[PDB]
Amino acid sequence: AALTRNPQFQKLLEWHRANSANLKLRELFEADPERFNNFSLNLNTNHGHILVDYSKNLVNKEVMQMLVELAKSRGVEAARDNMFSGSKINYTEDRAVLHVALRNRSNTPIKVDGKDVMPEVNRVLDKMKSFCQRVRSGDWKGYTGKSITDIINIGIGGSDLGPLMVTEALKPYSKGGPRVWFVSNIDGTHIAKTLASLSPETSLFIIASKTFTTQETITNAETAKEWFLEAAKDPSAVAKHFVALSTNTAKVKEFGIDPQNMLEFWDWVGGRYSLWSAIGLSIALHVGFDHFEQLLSGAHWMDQHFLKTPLEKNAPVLLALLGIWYINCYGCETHALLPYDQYMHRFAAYFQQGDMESNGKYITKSGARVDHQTGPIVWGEPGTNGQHAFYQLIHQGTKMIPCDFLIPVQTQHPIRKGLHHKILLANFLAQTEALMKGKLPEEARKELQAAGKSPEDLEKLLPHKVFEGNRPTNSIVFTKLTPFILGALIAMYEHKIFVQGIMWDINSFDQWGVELGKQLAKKIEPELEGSSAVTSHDSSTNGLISFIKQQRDTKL
Amino acid sequence: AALTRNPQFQKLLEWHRANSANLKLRELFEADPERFNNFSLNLNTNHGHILVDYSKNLVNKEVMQMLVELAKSRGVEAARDNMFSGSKINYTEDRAVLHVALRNRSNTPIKVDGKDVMPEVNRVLDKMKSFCQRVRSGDWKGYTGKSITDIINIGIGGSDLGPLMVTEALKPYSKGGPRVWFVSNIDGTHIAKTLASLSPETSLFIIASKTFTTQETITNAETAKEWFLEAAKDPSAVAKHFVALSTNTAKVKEFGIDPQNMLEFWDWVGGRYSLWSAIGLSIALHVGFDHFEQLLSGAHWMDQHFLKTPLEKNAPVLLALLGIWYINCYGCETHALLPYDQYMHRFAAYFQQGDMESNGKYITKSGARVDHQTGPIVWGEPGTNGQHAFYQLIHQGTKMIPCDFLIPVQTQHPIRKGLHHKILLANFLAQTEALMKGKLPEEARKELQAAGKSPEDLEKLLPHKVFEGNRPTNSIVFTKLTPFILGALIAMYEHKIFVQGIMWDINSFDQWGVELGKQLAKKIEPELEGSSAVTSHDSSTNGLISFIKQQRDTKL
Ligand SMILES: O=C[C@H](O)[C@H](O)COP(=O)(O)O
Ligand SMILES: O=C[C@H](O)[C@H](O)COP(=O)(O)O
Repeated sequence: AALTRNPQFQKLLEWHRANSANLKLRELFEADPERFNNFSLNLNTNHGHILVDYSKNLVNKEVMQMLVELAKSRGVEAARDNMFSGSKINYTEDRAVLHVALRNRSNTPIKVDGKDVMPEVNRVLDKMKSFCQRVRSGDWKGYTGKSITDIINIGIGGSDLGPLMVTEALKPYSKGGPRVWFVSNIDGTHIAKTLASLSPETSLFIIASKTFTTQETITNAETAKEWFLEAAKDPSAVAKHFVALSTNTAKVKEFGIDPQNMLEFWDWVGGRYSLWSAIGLSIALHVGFDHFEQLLSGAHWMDQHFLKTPLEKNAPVLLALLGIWYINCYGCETHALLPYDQYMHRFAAYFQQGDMESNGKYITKSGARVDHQTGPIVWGEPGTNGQHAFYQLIHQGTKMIPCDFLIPVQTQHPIRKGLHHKILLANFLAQTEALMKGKLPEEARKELQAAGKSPEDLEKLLPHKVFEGNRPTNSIVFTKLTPFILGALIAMYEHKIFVQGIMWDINSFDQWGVELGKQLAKKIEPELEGSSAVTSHDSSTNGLISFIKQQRDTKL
Repeated sequence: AALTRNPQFQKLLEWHRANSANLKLRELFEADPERFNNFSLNLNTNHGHILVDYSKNLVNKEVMQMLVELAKSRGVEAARDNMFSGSKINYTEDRAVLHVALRNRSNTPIKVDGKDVMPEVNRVLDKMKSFCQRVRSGDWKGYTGKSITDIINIGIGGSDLGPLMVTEALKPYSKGGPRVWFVSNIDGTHIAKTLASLSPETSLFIIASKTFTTQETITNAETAKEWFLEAAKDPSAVAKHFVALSTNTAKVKEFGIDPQNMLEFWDWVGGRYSLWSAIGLSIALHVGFDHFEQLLSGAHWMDQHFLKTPLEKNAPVLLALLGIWYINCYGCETHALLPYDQYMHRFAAYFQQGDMESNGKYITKSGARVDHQTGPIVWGEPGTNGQHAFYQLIHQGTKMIPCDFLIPVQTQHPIRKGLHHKILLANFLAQTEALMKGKLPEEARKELQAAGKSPEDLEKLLPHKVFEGNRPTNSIVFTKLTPFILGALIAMYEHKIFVQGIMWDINSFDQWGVELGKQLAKKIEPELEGSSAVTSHDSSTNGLISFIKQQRDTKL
């Protein structure tokens, strides 16, 4: 594998092995009054600042230098440039990787197969803008001549989680706009309980599918269409209530949606990077196209920062490099995303997909099997709730867990003269301080003495009260969570994932395990029909099928 | 540490060293046609069956024997009995651990300090039942004399996650119940967006807090009261709209709530084991007291299973042991919970707390630091969505991830003559089969041949399309997700967590690891007030505060 053969990597690993045990966050801060100043990036976007404070990490000057050298040696800059210029860097599928084109506000040419993609990107955006105005204004009427009150996105994975996470995060920008619903699971519960709350007269369905063949999405869409036509009784009416977002015109038409009711995107838009495209229509409908444009613009700002900034002060590069340090040198399996923001409640889940589906890989560009770790398990929940759920383990367990803490300085709801947000901010700050500093036995001993504990009780309790600390974090703080800033933040992590992928020499942009998934259920579906015993498979699969057949009729 | 000095553990470790490299799931099944039969438990509860299929695990007869022996030689049977008898096994806080008393439907006496706890458990349940009758009938009137339409639980962590997860899971059972809302984050967004949708005349607030001092909860509660008083004006009208669930009568009265409107619980009820107590009030209000009793009865059934069953066929014990095997022998940091059920969408998050806050520990009963792993990072999202996202990494990444796949045989919504559920089931079955089997080069090559790939294109793409498999799973299948069955499932994992805690020699029932964060936040809170620079901390904390002070009055 390319990474482990790399001399800069070997140097880094050897340094870690010899020196890492001597790195203590508490001592790093004591020894260097300028630590924050030298290990943070204050980015001015001209529409808010984003401070990336990486000073609470197990790094020093030489470590960062070695990490930056590794990024150079692994050709991060050239690979980045190739992505941006429309090179077919998704080599297993022979595709360009051009989510950056979707938000290319500068409109500079980006060519695929000799042709600039910008005119088609902008044409679709213009179409989205027109449609949103017609729907949000109440001009667009349902089959009984009523304005639309509910938008329902039907899609899964990349055709679901982006629009869901972003509409949740930008909820305060949705005043006046129609309600938005997300149906994704094949589990009939999802569509059933959604439809139960809706009228066919005032619901507009958005069928979101790159391929337009995904089993969950097409089945859900057919169920919705059946429900709709049971009420409307007019195939002509489907045009008023169904829109497709896809690359597959033939399958859209096959389903029963006319191409004029289709907004297209392209093969170089990966699902987990698709919210910027036509797939973002439910966002634009919910918050307005203006705010959707601001979202695109923030991503564009961050794209430019990524493209033009020297590696040593490049925000997504530094986040990627810190990740490499913890993954390939320390061996940390996971990375936690902990936004101190209720609107961001699905942010961690979004990048759980974006990161893991991208970098959960084991074959390189050369076809080699990796002999090192690739992508981490990404997880998290919003603060402060996590403090009362799993922070016990972060503080006092046996796992090293790099954490990104994120918060906006300004809240969307400054209730009680800002009291709630002051408390929220205090916790955000305290938790990373606590993770860094810990509490020494002698410090814990003094507290227990002042608590009036007898010598016997104190000695039994003491070790349980000790916090070993030295637990590293990033703190990412931004002026306010506006559409623009959110766009910038999502793009930042997209580029983090890119840099890690290039360094590991893997393809961040295919998903053969997801493709495998879509082939699997067809072989079992037919066996579930009828009362016949299944002996076809391994005994577990067989035994589970037998249990299912036995139990499906019993009346509880 | 007790575990590492245990000779049965050393034997297990050495077996793993010698034999685990050649342990292959495919081969285990091919060699043993009785595998499913001898590595699964079909539990008949008399109210549905629960099948715990652990056959797709990297274990054989000898491994399971060694694991059972380890449980025995670590004192699991005696420790369990001590829990059930009211022994003060929460040794750092000197408390009993008696969530099993809460759901003790048999009413067998359980003594703490010589007194049976059951009379008081039952008195509170009777009062809970009375509250439910009054609210659900419409007999409970708000300050203008109108029936309650909305219930709002205010609480965090143990006082939030349980009621939230269970009301979500049992949503079909909520016909005729009030709408239920959960406010938990201190983030003002949470209460603000909730209160915007409510009328003070028809809203009942439930302040859920064991201590009745938690900052987030008491602050949210006071904000709710302030909002109410703006409308109702009369401080005596508060008494019709506020109910408390707590152990602290004194603090409840101080807040202004009459004991008439209080439901009590006890110190031996851990927050993360509290949904079975008064804390479950919002569940019982939403789905009715009879369904809440069924939930308790299901847990009770599982309690009896755990108490009476020989270890080698004891469901929570076997789940615990498989976890010990993967954590302490294979070194797997994480454990994924993957319910193929939309109603169970908060199940993984619930046990993220239940597991991680219990077993994220590093000090043993002796006071020694563990020199082995304890609790795993728990995570997951419902199927089938995960198949389109992080399953990419489960299938093709560099991490070993034990997964529990869960599904009901019967769906709550058998739409399209069961079509959706058939597809869901087929995916559930096919994914664990594929995780075990993978896809061989000879299988992948035929697909590339059929696609018309050139010998050279085929050769380059081939390794990307091969799946190594050998990824172990549990399949947990149950007749239907009824209140009873849900109760049994939750209790099962509660007892799994208990067993692992005993084996690690840790206290599953305290949570000292949250203290430091709370201490440091109280110091920072007042520092945020005013324009003056803060220098009392490390430079990162100081610098973040400076950025917050600079950015909070920036107008975007
Ligand atoms: O990579 C995940 C995909 O986004 C998901 O399978 C949906 O695919 P689709 O957009 O083609 O329906
Ligand atoms: O373990 C977490 C606790 O349940 C949480 O902090 C809430 O505590 P409380 O019920 O005392 O408010």
